[PDB]
Amino acid sequence: VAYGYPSYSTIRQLVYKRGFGKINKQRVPLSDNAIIEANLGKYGILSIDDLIHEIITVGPHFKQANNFLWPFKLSNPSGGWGVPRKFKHFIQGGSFGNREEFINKLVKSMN
Amino acid sequence: VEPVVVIDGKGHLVGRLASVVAKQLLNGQKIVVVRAEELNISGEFFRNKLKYHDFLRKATAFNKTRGPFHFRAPSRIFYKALRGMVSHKTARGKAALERLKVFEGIPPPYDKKKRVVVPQALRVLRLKPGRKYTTLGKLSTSVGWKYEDVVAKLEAKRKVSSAEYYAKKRAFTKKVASANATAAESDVAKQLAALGY
Amino acid sequence: AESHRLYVKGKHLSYQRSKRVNNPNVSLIKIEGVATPQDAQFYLGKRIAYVYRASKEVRGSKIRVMWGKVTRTHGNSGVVRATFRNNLPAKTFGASVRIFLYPSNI
Amino acid sequence: ASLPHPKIVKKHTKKFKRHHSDRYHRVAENWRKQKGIDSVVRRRFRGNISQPKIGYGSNKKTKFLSPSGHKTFLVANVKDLETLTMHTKTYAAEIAHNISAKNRVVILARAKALGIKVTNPKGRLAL
Amino acid sequence: MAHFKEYQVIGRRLPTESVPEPKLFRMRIFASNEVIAKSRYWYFLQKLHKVKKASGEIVSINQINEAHPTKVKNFGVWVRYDSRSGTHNMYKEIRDVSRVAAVETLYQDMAARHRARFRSIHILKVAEIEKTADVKRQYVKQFLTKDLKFPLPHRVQKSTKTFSYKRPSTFY
Amino acid sequence: SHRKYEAPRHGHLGFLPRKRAASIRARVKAFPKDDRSKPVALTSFLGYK
RNA sequence: GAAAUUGUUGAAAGGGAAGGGCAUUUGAUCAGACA
RNA sequence: AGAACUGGCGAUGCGGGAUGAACCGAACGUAGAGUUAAGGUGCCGGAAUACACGCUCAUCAGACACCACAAAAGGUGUUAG
RNA sequence: GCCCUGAAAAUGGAUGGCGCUCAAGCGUGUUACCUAUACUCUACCGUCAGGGUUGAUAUGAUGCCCUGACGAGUAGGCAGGCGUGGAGGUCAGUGACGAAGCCUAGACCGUAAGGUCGGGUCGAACGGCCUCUAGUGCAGAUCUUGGUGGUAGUAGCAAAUA
RNA sequence: UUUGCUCCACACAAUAUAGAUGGAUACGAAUAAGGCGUCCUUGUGGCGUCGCUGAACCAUAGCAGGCUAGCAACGGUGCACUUGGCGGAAAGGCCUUGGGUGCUUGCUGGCGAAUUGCAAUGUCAUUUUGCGUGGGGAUAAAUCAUUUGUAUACGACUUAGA
Ligand SMILES: [Mg+2]
Ligand SMILES: [Mg+2]
Ligand SMILES: [Mg+2]
Ligand SMILES: [Mg+2]
Ligand SMILES: [Mg+2]
Ligand SMILES: [Mg+2]
Ligand SMILES: [Mg+2]
Ligand SMILES: [Mg+2]
Ligand SMILES: [Mg+2]
Ligand SMILES: [Mg+2]
Ligand SMILES: [Mg+2]
Ligand SMILES: [Mg+2]
Ligand SMILES: [Mg+2]
Ligand SMILES: [Mg+2]
Ligand SMILES: [Mg+2]
Ligand SMILES: [Mg+2]
Ligand SMILES: [Mg+2]
Ligand SMILES: [Mg+2]
Ligand SMILES: [Mg+2]
Ligand SMILES: [Mg+2]
Ligand SMILES: [Mg+2]
Ligand SMILES: [Mg+2]
Ligand SMILES: [Mg+2]
Ligand SMILES: [Mg+2]
Ligand SMILES: [Mg+2]
Ligand SMILES: [Mg+2]
Ligand SMILES: [Mg+2]
Ligand SMILES: [Mg+2]
Ligand SMILES: [Mg+2]
Ligand SMILES: [Mg+2]
Ligand SMILES: [Mg+2]
Ligand SMILES: [Mg+2]
Ligand SMILES: [Mg+2]
Ligand SMILES: [Mg+2]
Ligand SMILES: [Mg+2]
Ligand SMILES: [Mg+2]
Ligand SMILES: [Mg+2]
Ligand SMILES: [Mg+2]
Ligand SMILES: [Mg+2]
Ligand SMILES: [Mg+2]
Ligand SMILES: [Mg+2]
Ligand SMILES: [Mg+2]
Ligand SMILES: [Mg+2]
Ligand SMILES: [Mg+2]
Ligand SMILES: [Mg+2]
Ligand SMILES: [Mg+2]
Ligand SMILES: [Mg+2]
Ligand SMILES: [Mg+2]
Repeated sequence: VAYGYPSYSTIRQLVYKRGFGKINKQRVPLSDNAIIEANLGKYGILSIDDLIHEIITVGPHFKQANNFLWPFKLSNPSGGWGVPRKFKHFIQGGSFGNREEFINKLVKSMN
Repeated sequence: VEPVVVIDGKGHLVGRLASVVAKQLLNGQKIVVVRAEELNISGEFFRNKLKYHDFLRKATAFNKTRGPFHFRAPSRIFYKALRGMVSHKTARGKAALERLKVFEGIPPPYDKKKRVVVPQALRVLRLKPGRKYTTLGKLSTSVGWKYEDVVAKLEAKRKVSSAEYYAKKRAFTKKVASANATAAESDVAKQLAALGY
Repeated sequence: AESHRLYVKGKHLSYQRSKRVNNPNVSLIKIEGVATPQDAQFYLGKRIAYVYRASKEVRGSKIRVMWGKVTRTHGNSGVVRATFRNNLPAKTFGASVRIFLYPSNI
Repeated sequence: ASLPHPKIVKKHTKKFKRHHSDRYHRVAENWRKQKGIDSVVRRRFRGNISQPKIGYGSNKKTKFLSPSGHKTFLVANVKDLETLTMHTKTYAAEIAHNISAKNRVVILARAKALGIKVTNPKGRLAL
Repeated sequence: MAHFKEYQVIGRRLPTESVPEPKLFRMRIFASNEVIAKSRYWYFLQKLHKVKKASGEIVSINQINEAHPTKVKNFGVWVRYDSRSGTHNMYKEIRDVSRVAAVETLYQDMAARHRARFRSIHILKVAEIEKTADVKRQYVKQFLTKDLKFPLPHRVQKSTKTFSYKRPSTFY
Repeated sequence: SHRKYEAPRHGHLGFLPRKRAASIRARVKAFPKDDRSKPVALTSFLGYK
């Protein structure tokens, strides 16, 4: 894997563009706030941004909030990976492991 | 750019001339190469002498006719370096090879035509000064090419007539620069200046 | 006058391809005097014509044309990818091709 | 004059011929799947023929439609032909191969009368 | 490892109720980003004190910019580098405008002359050589002579098209 | 393995191919070097055996 | 009155096999659909 | 030749390693556009005869994992310690 | 460190080839670029799943409509289908104004097994659908019988006096 | 063998085409050095100047480039001619003289252009061949068979024959 600390920006742009809910499985896109309130209203959370807030703040309901989101399916990065070999660690000049705040430039090129 | 491109072979590194010549024909650009005997290979004469003899011992054991053919002429040493860079068993490759001619010296029509140069194959531009190199005509006459002397004879004659030619020409563009001087300071001239000319 | 030409001259180089497999739906064009990607962004979407000859007259001409458009740039040397109404014959690798100045943006 | 339909995409227009049906005469072109252990075709090695598979199945919208846009319906006689009476924009009648000549003039005639299209009108026509 | 930056990195030894406010050690670290530099910091601290990143904390991370980035400086460098057959200390001298530029061509040199990849080298010390004639290495001393001048003979101009109509001139 | 007794080959490889000649009149493949100080006369003659 | 296989006629291709896949040029041939 | 844990091949094509059951990448419905992986970009051959600092001149130089071998021991060749 | 010596095998030959020497070599850095049946978005086919829908007065309830996810495969299992001989039913089916069969780099439908038509040839029978039934589908088995090639106008037709 | 062959002229007809679309635009030689201009003491000389790319140079306006007038120049260029000269590496092309004639956008005028409908290469190149016509020119050989034996398995070779 590759992972790091997402900024509010990349969470906002993950949910807006690629965010989908799990409703009776079925992976429904979140194109209207009424879908979210319908299945997350129980916890608060009636808007797409309520979701985003409950995520980045690591809310009391983060478990239900986050599991509601279908796994984001990103494309390969657009600027490429910046590395000649992916399967070493970031520190080693590869792509994997925790790259910290640099997870944003990657994820943004994959979103 | 031009229908046919004539390349003075003189002063060029064989594998870097062949490399660009190959790509040009494959893009449909006719090329003729002159003075392949003044072509250069990197490394001292002895190395490329041995290297040629390594090439020279490969032959079909049961019949030396079917086997690899060893062409001694500097042009053909070049055309071999070229052909290896073209897929010459495709029809597309035979096509491209046919846009090529290689010549020892500068025979007719090409002598009065202009020949050009390939800076990325130019020996003086690429070799570190102080490396040792080879001349194709030396190497070829070593391996049996018969004609170095006749070529050098004809050339030095051709080289003398082309100096007559040039002498006249430098003497005509002396006048053209003179008549161009009176026209300077006129209105036509001053306006062209402002417009970049 | 003597020169009537309204197009830039071009060369049909290759199909798009890997080492060992080619995709005929994309052709690779070389545009005379365009040496960089940046230069070749001018030609994106200009219409390309391959103009050949033939024995049978059809509409009264013995001259036929395959049409297409520049699509994206290719590599760092200003070579260009294009797609054609029908794919180009592959005997035309190294054949000449014309890039017109329309659709015009100047 | 047929019911409007989305563009008809055929998706593999090339007949699927049996492997080596061209190599030996005794192998007919009729598709047969390779069960051999080693066989290139069964293993899908790049450069070989492709086998029929369910990805090639045609759009449920345009399936069975012939170029005009009507499904074709086999017709042995007028009573048959008349089954299409309310369907002229959907089905076309094809006359059976063994219908005689004097009987096909009757069926064209009634089809002309009914607005029913016939896919092989010229068959056995005295000309 | 890349174009380099220099990093003050400060970390300590996690607090314990019995030992709050532990001892705070700094290192300067050449790295291409702050993630390598922290890994690199912890790499050396485990080579000196009893700590590992798990039991410890990074207190602060700060980039250090060259104090006089347009002034040419003579740098002596101090390096420990593993080789194939054994490990050896070294001292090289580098003439350049920033500690970061210096470290860049050090690593390049250790790779070209001694085949040392980034993992083998340790930077022991880099410091400005203050008085000249504390320059000890002849390849730098060459460049300190008064009223220095040199030509650049045999000039080679990059051609922009496959053919040329003239014939080159290496003149300069 | 190897031979078992060394012996020279049979015939001269320099005389191949052992085919028939292009014509009855064998060709003069080389002429004497030329000294142009001397008078001019022929370098070869013709006759029957 | 099939097939292997053969003669003729017509067409076409052939630098140490032939046959095959994707694609297009050219030639030949053909369906449908305009109104 | 014989065991252990996992992963493969067998039963499996696809990109790469020229070539190759097992390596790397990635696992297959029919297709379009885009982005990539491993691997590459002088010419063969798609893609910089790109940029940068050094090193190396071999009268059998060298050139990328698995991999298609080379050792002790030497050199007043040259480089840096 | 690189280079050189150390360093000997059998057909001619392989950094894949050509060739490369401030590299097109070795170490290291930085960008750009190329392209997998993989990733992202879309269309279409199929599989599985979740919903919705018997209200007449038209045509499918194993149906119709919405939505999501998935798709490699030997041995092997199951499923839905295609094609043959014959049997019950039926379409008051096709046909001497031409059944069946055979031929056809002519046409159309199906992913496919296959189906359909035209033209030619032909001469007496034959098909669709719901069901029954099995001596029911061939490329192989040094398979059975029959037919036929290349080999090839080739080996050869030369003992015993003419 | 039914008036054939060849070179030049144009014509209709075909068949091509590895890919016309302003111009392939001529020293040599060196590169840790040169080109050019000028001067002289003619040199491995003095002095000046230039490069740092052909991004140049030449050509380029006119129905794809029509029909016409004039002036200034005496220049430019196309064509067919004619004078003299050079080129054999594959010379097959280069130069020079002199008339003729076309154009000239060097400058100033008169007229034309539309409807090809808002783009659809919008057809302007050069290959080979065949068929008549009439402007020059020319009127053979080879093979079979026969024959020799300097040859030969058969072909082939080498002879001979009005
Ligand atoms: Mg970008
Ligand atoms: Mg990109
Ligand atoms: Mg790599
Ligand atoms: Mg994106
Ligand atoms: Mg097998
Ligand atoms: Mg197997
Ligand atoms: Mg012996
Ligand atoms: Mg009979
Ligand atoms: Mg085929
Ligand atoms: Mg029709
Ligand atoms: Mg029609
Ligand atoms: Mg494994
Ligand atoms: Mg097994
Ligand atoms: Mg397996
Ligand atoms: Mg696999
Ligand atoms: Mg290998
Ligand atoms: Mg492989
Ligand atoms: Mg691994
Ligand atoms: Mg090659
Ligand atoms: Mg390329
Ligand atoms: Mg290595
Ligand atoms: Mg290793
Ligand atoms: Mg040493
Ligand atoms: Mg390479
Ligand atoms: Mg490198
Ligand atoms: Mg796909
Ligand atoms: Mg499956
Ligand atoms: Mg089915
Ligand atoms: Mg059935
Ligand atoms: Mg039957
Ligand atoms: Mg057939
Ligand atoms: Mg039909
Ligand atoms: Mg019949
Ligand atoms: Mg009867
Ligand atoms: Mg049944
Ligand atoms: Mg049976
Ligand atoms: Mg059988
Ligand atoms: Mg068999
Ligand atoms: Mg079988
Ligand atoms: Mg049999
Ligand atoms: Mg006989
Ligand atoms: Mg016999
Ligand atoms: Mg006998
Ligand atoms: Mg007898
Ligand atoms: Mg002088
Ligand atoms: Mg001077
Ligand atoms: Mg004149
Ligand atoms: Mg003009």
